[PDB]
Amino acid sequence: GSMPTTCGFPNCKFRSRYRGLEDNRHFYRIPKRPLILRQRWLTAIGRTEETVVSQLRICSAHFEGGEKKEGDIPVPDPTVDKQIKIELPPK
Ligand SMILES: [Zn+2]
Repeated sequence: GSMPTTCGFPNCKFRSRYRGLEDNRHFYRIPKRPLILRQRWLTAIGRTEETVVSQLRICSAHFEGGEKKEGDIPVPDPTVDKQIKIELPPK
């Protein structure tokens, strides 16, 4: 990305956890597949669908493992909170 990316968390304690170097972490866009995963992604940020996706992005630091696939929802703190993940129906 060319623009200084700000994630859409109500309180990103991760880019603030760093001091001058946010690791330039992979800024994830909210998945659209599956749809229920996209829906779940809004839960982490406490946002709605008309209030998300456009500008809102998510730091890879909001994941236990830093990996977004198709069943991984962001969390406020993987080291404290409950990493929200889902079991996507196989095919
Ligand atoms: Zn963040």
